[PDB]
Amino acid sequence: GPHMATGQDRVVALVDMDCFFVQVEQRQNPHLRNKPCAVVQYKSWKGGGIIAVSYEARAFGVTRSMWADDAKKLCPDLLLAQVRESRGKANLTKYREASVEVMEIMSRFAVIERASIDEAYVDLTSAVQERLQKLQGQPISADLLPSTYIEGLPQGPTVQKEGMRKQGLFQWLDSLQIDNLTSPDLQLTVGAVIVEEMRAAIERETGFQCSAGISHNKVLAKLACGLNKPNRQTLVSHGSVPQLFSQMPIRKIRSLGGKLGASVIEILGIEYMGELTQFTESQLQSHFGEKNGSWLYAMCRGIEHDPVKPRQLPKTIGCSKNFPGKTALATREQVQWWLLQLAQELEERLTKDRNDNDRVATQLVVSIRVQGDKRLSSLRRCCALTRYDAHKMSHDAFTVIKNCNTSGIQTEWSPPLTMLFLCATKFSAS
DNA sequence: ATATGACGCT
DNA sequence: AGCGTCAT
Ligand SMILES: Nc1nc2c(ncn2[C@H]2C[C@H](O)[C@@H](COP(=O)(O)NP(=O)(O)OP(=O)(O)O)O2)c(=O)[nH]1
Ligand SMILES: [Mg+2]
Ligand SMILES: [Mg+2]
Repeated sequence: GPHMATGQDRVVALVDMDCFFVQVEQRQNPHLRNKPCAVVQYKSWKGGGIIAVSYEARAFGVTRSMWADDAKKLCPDLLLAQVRESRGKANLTKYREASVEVMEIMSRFAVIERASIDEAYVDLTSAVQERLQKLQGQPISADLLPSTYIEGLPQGPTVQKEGMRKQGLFQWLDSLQIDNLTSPDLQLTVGAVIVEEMRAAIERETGFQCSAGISHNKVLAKLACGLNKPNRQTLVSHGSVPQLFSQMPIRKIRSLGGKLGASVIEILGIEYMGELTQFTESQLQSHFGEKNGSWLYAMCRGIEHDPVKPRQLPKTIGCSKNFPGKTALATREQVQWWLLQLAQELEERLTKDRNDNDRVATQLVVSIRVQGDKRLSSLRRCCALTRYDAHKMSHDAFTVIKNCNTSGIQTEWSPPLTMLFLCATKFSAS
């Protein structure tokens, strides 16, 4: 009871850029701003595949993984920016560089864990602590939180969004107790003040807008972030969890969006996160494993312990290209030439990485997919990465996969390869 | 014909 | 080491 863990020790935030690749292209091309527009890869087959969609375009039903030609049917004025194509493949350098702009600003405020090209978690516990004494028991004005939503408020005894937002924020602040600086709700509030600052600095110094979640762990902060996208941040308190989880589909929680989430729903016969609280931890472990059972028992009560790992840089550097359908590679000459094209991009990203970040990869993973296989990878092999030489890396990669060719004729390659993937890993300081 | 990054299991 | 899962 007095020994009941509530998982309120940390203040964690998740910051995620709004339609990130679109904003990168809209900063560069002012004609795309404030318009329905999308970012697409390639062009020939059906206009290219969309990977990012402005909010103006989303209102017409344009989505990620839509073909651009089909998107034009939903939204005929849709504007398109195409990903740079280098050596016959996608080249994401502009967005990787834009991403570093954002990560470097966020890193001024606290320890960040890079979670993707466009989002990072941040552990605000320390900054909240020190910011709490410098404030010296002085109230927190609603002016310090001009874009914050308090999840679950307003409640109890306007028709417009901004009015609802301020009303819930007012109720939250009014009930706030400067409670020996130990109140978890006060800590979250101060955390939300800092995230307003971080988000203002990102937008001032890059032009990019973002959303954020603020809570006590990573799962709740990431969930919170998406509740009021775009250009807003959301505070999810410990006390908001029972109502929030009571109608929250299980698949919306990070790591439950795939097979494990489906077997939770199937084996237990439930739909929503809160229904997990009925079961004992042993029950959950017996269904889902000791690790998963423990994680689910705490998570459905809003408790989660994955730490914000101090990592601002990716741990692997990789490039890949799919060869779908008729384009599947069928000759040894084709396979060799695309391993070279991949190896050449990889070399120039590794070389820039070593200069920027004082490290060298030591392992090259080669990964191929053969025609007629539903998996991301059909086969994965490794070799030593001793030199950043594109010809050496592609030739080495060919060596470790060449035995996979079950072709009697020497020039041909069967079964045809529908994917090549080169990934550099196992870094050491340089 | 929906590039590429982190991590668990064995 | 190699394969499977989950995600943006
Ligand atoms: N090459 C490639 N890039 C992708 C893919 N999916 C996403 N991206 C790229 C493009 C994305 O812009 C970027 C970040 O992914 P999100 O945060 O999930 N979506 P966004 O930031 O656009 O919108 P909002 O966050 O407001 O919902 O990663 C993909 O399948 N392939
Ligand atoms: Mg985003
Ligand atoms: Mg994201």
